[PDB]
Amino acid sequence: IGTSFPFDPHYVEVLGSRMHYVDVGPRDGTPVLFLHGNPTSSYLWRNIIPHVAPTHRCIAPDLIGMGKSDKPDLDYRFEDHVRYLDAFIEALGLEDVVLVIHDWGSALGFHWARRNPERVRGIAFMEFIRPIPTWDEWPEFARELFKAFRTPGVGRKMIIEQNMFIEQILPAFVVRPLTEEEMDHYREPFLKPEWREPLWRFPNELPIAGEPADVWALVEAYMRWLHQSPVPKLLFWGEPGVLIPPEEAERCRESLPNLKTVFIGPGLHYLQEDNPDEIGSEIARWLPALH
Ligand SMILES: [Cl-]
Ligand SMILES: [Mg+2]
Ligand SMILES: [Mg+2]
Ligand SMILES: [Mg+2]
Ligand SMILES: [Mg+2]
Repeated sequence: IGTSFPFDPHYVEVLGSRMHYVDVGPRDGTPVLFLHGNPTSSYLWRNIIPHVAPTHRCIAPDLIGMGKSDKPDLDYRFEDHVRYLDAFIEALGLEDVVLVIHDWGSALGFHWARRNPERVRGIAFMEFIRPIPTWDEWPEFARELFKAFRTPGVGRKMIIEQNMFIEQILPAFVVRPLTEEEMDHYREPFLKPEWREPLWRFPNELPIAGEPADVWALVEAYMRWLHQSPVPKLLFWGEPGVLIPPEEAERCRESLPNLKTVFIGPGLHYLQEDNPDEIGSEIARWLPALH
């Protein structure tokens, strides 16, 4: 599993801020847009993109305040990310896309797809966000930490002062041990505590027990859309998984239209770090049939 990030930096101005992105692959055809979540960046896709680039353009932005993108003075709520990703996609002139999405990247991607359904040719996803009605249904592994992240005062000390989303959640949610080199790539955007606002706001935006109400309603809306959409869907899942354990992959197989699923072996949440080759090779095999 490679640790380098051998991608030439690209930048585009978006609502006054520079956003960094990977851009590789042929200059025509439908582009494949890769959307990371918390607390990662385009680095999470580094070993997946090379499987897809031979046949399709690959675009992987760093969300605002993350990766090599700029750090505007935002709250970094989901609605801020929606604005910056919408403007990123328009600034690149993208028309139709295939989405490859994870974590908060999946909330962004599914919300964009519901609003722009004519422009989405397929969605590959993994360990994605859906509304969780009670804490008892939130995944048990690290559950008390997520409760504390959403507790006033306590959560900021954990995430902002102690950097626990990077130093604890991220390695705990990969089955294989992340190396120090990989950890240093993930640490780089957050070396100062004043850069860590997005990492704290994200878990405070998760749709749990109806709160926050605005994210809850938007996630319920894209899940209704997903259950009715004919779009081709590709779900990657691992075991024991975090948000999508085997029994949840089964419920997806039994409910979602036009779905193919791929088991990746051992995995928790950041499945890309456990088996990037199965993820990238199966995306590559599935793309031709999107016509
Ligand atoms: Cl989060
Ligand atoms: Mg500037
Ligand atoms: Mg270029
Ligand atoms: Mg910078
Ligand atoms: Mg293995």
